[PDB]
Amino acid sequence: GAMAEEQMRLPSADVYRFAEPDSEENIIFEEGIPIIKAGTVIKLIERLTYHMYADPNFVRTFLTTYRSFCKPQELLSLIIERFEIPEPEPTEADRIAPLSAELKRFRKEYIQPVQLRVLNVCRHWVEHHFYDFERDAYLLQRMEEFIGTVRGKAMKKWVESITKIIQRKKIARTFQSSPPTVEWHISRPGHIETFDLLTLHPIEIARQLTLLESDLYRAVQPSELVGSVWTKEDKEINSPNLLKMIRHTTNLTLWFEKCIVETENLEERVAVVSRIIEILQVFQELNNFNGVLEVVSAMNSSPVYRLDHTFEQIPSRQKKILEEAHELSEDHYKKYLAKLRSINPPCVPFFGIYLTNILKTEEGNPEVLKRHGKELINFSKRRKVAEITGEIQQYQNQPYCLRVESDIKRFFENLNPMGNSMEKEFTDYLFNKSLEIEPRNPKPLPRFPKKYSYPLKSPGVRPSN
Repeated sequence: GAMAEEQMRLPSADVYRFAEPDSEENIIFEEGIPIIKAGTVIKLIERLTYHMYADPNFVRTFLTTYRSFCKPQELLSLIIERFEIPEPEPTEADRIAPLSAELKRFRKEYIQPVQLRVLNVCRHWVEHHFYDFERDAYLLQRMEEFIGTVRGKAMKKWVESITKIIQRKKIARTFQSSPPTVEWHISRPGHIETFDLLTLHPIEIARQLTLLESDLYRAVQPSELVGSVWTKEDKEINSPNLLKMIRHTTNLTLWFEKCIVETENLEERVAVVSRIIEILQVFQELNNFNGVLEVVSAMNSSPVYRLDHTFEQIPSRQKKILEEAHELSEDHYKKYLAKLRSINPPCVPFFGIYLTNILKTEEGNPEVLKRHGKELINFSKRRKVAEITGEIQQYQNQPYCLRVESDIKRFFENLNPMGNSMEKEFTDYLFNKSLEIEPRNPKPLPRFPKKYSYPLKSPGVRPSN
């Protein structure tokens, strides 16, 4: 009948694997274009390059998330296999001569569509995920060999499009208004040896940290966050921008804490804490939420939070600024999310919430769905992770109208509060320091000598003008 003639126009299973019929043990749909919930890798590949229509949302999401279920080498082999569609046997009259009625139909309404879909996938792959090819030379060699063997009229427009992108990527390996004057306090321009928390201008500390954190945020690719690859063995290769962002947050947070608890003299320590709150204030003015929450993290850390004698001397206005910042996180980040959505560019989003929500998604949904004793890759799980990475991306084109100061930038890039200590070791030391500088009751509060020989008064956070 009509379904048999439809199916038998497609190639048989013993000569092509991507044309078995859809069923409940190779593909499930979640509910226009149908949105795939789960399927076998062969079925995903089929739909990724489906003949009947374009599916830009599925291509995008697949190429973002596929490494969580299929290696790049495997994916390339599977799309090349998908591309090499066999033609059916001829009829008796054609064999003798050729009319080729059904064969010419098959080329037009199946082979050519599917092949154009494969090239589209190849183009999206090299354009948006070239890193796969940077990390694997043989993969690139295979792609270029494949693309250079593609023949036909329709193809050359694609083959030239793809080849130009590849060459572009091999070769690939400002201010709209006046930025404000760079601010200085005690440390003079160029006197890098005296650069420190209290000697640089707090306005400029916040500005330069904001530029640095903006660039780090903007560099994170979505695939660095898929399948929790940043917590796995090849993290340094798969998640290098992500790791740089996380490492910066750790180092800055711990450096704030170190600055505080290593200032043993009470009065000086109050000046340190106060200065850090002023930096938070400028982060808030810049909508660098990432920076705001780094300060909140340090202030709420075990070593710092317990310093009641220090916080007692912090003016009420600064306590209130710090409290409002901590409030951002309360009730599953309700105030933070509302604020993030209400502002205009530029901003730096709080990065940690993405990591937290991605990990909850990874840990809370199964890798596969089981139907009829068969395992289907859970694609909705990948799509949810991709949607969270999509939120990240929507804030990645927001440059600040701030001038870089190269020496201050370098100072923050090179922070290493931990030295040669492991983190746990260092945070235990911070807490023991906290105990030394403000002992638990009923132990008396000792006095400690001053360590700073320059004035402690802040220049404030109002810029010159």
